[PDB]
Amino acid sequence: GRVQHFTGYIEDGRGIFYSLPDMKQGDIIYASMQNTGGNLDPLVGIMAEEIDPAVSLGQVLEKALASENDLISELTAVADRIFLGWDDDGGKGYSASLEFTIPRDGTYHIFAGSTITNQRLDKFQPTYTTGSFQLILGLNAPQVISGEGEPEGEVFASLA
Repeated sequence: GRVQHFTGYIEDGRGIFYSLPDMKQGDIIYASMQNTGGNLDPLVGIMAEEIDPAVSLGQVLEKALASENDLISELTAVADRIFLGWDDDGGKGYSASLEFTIPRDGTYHIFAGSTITNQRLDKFQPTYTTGSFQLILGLNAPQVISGEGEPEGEVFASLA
């Protein structure tokens, strides 16, 4: 197992990308992203080539949404398209975790950002959240998704 820690801050819907160069088929990536301050509801994803979720998620934010069921439907359609694998905290966990088996050799990217949730009692008008997080990445290190984040072995990821 190789485990590696990152700290970041989410403002203005600017998610952060992390590069995973030279991943090999069959490697398993584990990621956990926890809120460490502010109202941040984490969204963690993995993709092959770096694409920007801000564009498609921005379009979800404009939609006329009447309920959490409508939001889950739109968000899922977008996220399933954008990411090879993803997880959010359902607007309740403040922690998001993912397990992903690398399908082919290559460079992958982890995205750490905010999901979309409703925070108002006066209407259902969801928005992004803001705050700090700790992102734990594991390469064949399953202890990451059991809450055992201790860093170990050589680095395999960096800020993209």
